[PDB]
Amino acid sequence: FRKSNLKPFERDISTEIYQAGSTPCNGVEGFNCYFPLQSYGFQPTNGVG
Amino acid sequence: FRKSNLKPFERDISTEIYQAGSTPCNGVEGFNCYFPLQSYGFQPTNGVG
Amino acid sequence: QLVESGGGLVEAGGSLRLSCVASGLTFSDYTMAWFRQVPGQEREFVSHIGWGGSETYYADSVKGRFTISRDNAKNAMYLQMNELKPDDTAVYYCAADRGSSFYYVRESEYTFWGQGVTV
Amino acid sequence: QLVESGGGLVEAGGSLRLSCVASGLTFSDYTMAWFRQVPGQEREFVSHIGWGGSETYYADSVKGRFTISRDNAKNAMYLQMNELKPDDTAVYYCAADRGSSFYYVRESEYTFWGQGVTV
Amino acid sequence: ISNCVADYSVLYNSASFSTFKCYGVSPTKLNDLCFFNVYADSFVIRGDE
Repeated sequence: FRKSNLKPFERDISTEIYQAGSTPCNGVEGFNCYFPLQSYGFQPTNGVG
Repeated sequence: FRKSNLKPFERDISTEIYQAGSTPCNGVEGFNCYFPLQSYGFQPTNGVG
Repeated sequence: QLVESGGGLVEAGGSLRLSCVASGLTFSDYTMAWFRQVPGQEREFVSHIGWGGSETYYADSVKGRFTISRDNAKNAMYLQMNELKPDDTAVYYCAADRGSSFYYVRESEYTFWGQGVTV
Repeated sequence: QLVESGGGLVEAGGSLRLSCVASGLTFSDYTMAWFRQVPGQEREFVSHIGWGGSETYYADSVKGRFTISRDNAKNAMYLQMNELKPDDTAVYYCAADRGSSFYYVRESEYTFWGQGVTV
Repeated sequence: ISNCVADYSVLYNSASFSTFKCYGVSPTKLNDLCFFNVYADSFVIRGDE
């Protein structure tokens, strides 16, 4: 989740809580408020892709 | 993964191996060949969203 | 996305007119609302208008005072006040959505939100 | 995406001209290739051309025979044959990509692929 | 990467790369033209992306 597309060669390590709707979150991580840092499901039994 | 956007009120249960590149897969599930049926990471410790 | 106009200091009993203009929405298959902001407290709901204006609701503390209307010829709707009590001086927010909801009082049921009117 | 022309029965020693036209690509910052299809066997590589045509390579079994060229004035490139052995009669596939690859012989390194020429 | 000899032979003999794609420059004519700095951006993603 991010407000705007990243400018080339720009790194964004900020972990602020994303506000998808119209209610500001203020760091609560609840309904319509998400944590952008999604993990990866890396296991040896995955497919090639 | 799907070739074309789904027409409204259409269900596609086909589990054919997706060909993302130019090499036809013929059901091998390897490099540049993916299984479209991705699972969901549903655990009680997830966030609200 | 939702540019709105109107607002200002009032004579505490006169009338005022507020507007909210949609610049990137068809406005013919969308449903809007009016919500109120007060510092130090949560967001409040005031008014709501459906497609065209044939099914409109109002808050229990505002019923009978303010009138809502919409017009597709300019992609905007008009909210007119008639009392302007010295207790309703707050921040005005314009919302919109594709459809109308049964939980139309909930703020989460308005994906689109506009700018703010003068406090 | 990649519409190609040319092909047909040949006199087994004459010359032929093949073309591949890009209809939805800028063609000025893309790199193409030519690949060969034979029934009952894998896909083969034949020719490759870089941006403009100043860095072109050819297969070890085809080197010195066929000539490749490109021209941006029409979003197409030209492949011309000079031998047409009775062993190279196969299916022709036109590829393209944004860049050029070191593993340019690999078929997986060509995201875009065209239609087919007559067998 | 700066102040050193930019040998690319290691990236040539290594045949275990799943992808070596070049933009604007030839995949082989890199040694001829040279610049001030070389930047290496290393990260891990999934094959699908």
